[PDB]
Amino acid sequence: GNVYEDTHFFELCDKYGIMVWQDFAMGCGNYSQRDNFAAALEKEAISVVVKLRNHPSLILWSGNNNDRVSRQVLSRVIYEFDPTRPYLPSSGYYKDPFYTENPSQFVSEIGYHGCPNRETLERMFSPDSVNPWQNGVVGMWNDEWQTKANRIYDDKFQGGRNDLMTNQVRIIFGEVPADLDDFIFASQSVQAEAMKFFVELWRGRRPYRTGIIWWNIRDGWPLLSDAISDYWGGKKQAFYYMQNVHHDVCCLINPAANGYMLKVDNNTLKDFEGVVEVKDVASGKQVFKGKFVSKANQMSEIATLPMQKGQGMLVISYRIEGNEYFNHYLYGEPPYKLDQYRKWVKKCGIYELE
Amino acid sequence: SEQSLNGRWTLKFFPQPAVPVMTIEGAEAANGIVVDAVVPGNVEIDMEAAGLVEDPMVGNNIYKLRPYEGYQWYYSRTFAAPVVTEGQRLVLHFGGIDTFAEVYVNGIKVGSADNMLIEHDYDITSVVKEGENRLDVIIRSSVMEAQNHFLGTLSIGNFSNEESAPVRRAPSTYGWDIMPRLVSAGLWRDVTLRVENPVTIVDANWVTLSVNPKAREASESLYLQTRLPFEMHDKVKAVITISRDGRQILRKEALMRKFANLFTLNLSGVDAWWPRGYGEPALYTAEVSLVDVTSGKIYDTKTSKIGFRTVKLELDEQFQFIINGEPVFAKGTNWVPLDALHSRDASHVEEAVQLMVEMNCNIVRCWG
Repeated sequence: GNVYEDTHFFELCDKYGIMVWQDFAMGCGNYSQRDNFAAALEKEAISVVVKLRNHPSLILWSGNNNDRVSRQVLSRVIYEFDPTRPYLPSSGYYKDPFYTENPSQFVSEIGYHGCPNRETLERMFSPDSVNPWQNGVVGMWNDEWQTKANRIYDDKFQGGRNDLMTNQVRIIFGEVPADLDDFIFASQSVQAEAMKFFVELWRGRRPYRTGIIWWNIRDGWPLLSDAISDYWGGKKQAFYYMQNVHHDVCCLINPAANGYMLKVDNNTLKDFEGVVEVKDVASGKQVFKGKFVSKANQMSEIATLPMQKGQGMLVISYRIEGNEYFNHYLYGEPPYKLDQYRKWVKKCGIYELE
Repeated sequence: SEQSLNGRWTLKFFPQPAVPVMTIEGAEAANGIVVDAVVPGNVEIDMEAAGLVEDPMVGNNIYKLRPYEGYQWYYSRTFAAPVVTEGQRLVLHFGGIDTFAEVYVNGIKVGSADNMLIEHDYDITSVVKEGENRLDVIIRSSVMEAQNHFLGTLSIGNFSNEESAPVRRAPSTYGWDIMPRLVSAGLWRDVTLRVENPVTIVDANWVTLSVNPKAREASESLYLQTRLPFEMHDKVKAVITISRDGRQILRKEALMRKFANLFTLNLSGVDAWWPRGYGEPALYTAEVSLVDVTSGKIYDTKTSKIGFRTVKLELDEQFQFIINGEPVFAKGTNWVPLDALHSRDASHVEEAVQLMVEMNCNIVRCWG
């Protein structure tokens, strides 16, 4: 759905080591099978392939889709002008079996809504519209908030896309907070826990899972979205959660009715050794402490932890080659209490409530 | 009748500039050298006759023809146009133009050739004059034509030259391990003038439907396409004749009520065509004529020798050729260019085919 990025984008991905999956410019929709569109698409495909085929970060071309465009036109351009890259014609509660029991080794799209920071709210909204609740009635969005969902045309309606924020908050935390700062923290926490869980679930189920591409990292307009950072650089709380489960070597915990499975995942070609400690946040009790060996490019199990009672948080501290790393795990089942989760996050000592 | 435009032409050659010469005033204005050329021919044959180049077959003289790959070649001659009756068509036939060229008749363009390997026919009925007419062909550089294209990745680095990928010429002319690099140029096959009646044969496609060699029977089909003015519908008959050494075997006449027809000939007392060893190469003269039913005037006639034979490739489930229901064992050679200057090919064909007859090859593969 975006333009093709310029050369400087790929030069940056080249030197930072970020592989690039490039979809051709077609969006959610089927397209013409006639000769005029094919010629225009062929002229476009050859131009962008010749422009980009020499970047080492570029690894895949996709049709983002019997179709002439995806199975004939675009595949014929890759066949002649870039045979060294593959071509692919086509692409609630976060612990619900729809997400958990998804049998795909490689997830290409996955996202949860997250209310932007207060500073970004006050900048894009009129002063009397910064608070989302029209007439104070919790759940009913004012017109400016309905615009930034995003409403493509100026039709006055209630509900729609923005209800995803209150629905996901109502699930995890039982009730939607009326106070704006509480609603910001609640909505960002739901996005943070949901996104962190998907990455820990995919990294924790290796070698069956082969990859995860989440949606998305940055907004291209002042908007209310499922991105983890805004157009003005405002990082939502999910950005910090996601950052701590994207390390080259990551100690994480996956759920089990038996309790907690402390694992360590390695996305390198080297073996690493460290020491990991897990303690309960509300009680301060140490649940586990010991060294580990993380084999290269594989997931290694460390230990199985005893099941704690009720709801709470475990803080994961591990040191690898003189560097301290931090992670956490929220145990129990929703609904959670918002004020209790906030204390656990502040005492975990990793993320600031801001 | 068919009037031959072969013989002595005028050849003017000069280096091709940044803007290739496409017109006549440009070809006459260009500073070049003029020589007497023989058509059919190659331009290097004409230059060697003029003492301008040395024999490329000896020593390293093949590399001395290198600069002429960037030259243009201006052919020009004068012919007498025959008097055409109302309704007839005057066709200018080129058997071989190497390669990229503009064809003019009386200062008017009649076509643009772009393929060395196929014939080029032009209708010049409306552009000819009375008496002497001027024919001009301005050929440009085949090598420089490649730079008008952007090559795909797998078109670069092959054994065939990158100059050969986007153009329709013989790939070995650019150089091979068994053929020299001698791109050359010129009218390397016959150039003739043809006068066609309003009623003429466009194509006569002979096809063997079935063959019973032991019964000496065969079923031949004739897919005939003609030019037929509507006032000539129901007034022309097609005369089909199958003969051997003069003896007539079958004669079928049918009224032409439409321009295209299929005539099926169920023949008896005819021998099947076989490859060497497996039997005789029995050939029969097949002649089709378009005859007026009233005046008896013959408007056109096509004649060729056809063979009654079936061919099936059995892919083993690594293949075997099946000729007339029999599995033949193929033994033969690959057929490569007879000459780097391909206008001399026709002078080698008879003697080179005899090499395969003496070898007793039953098959030959014409190399791409």
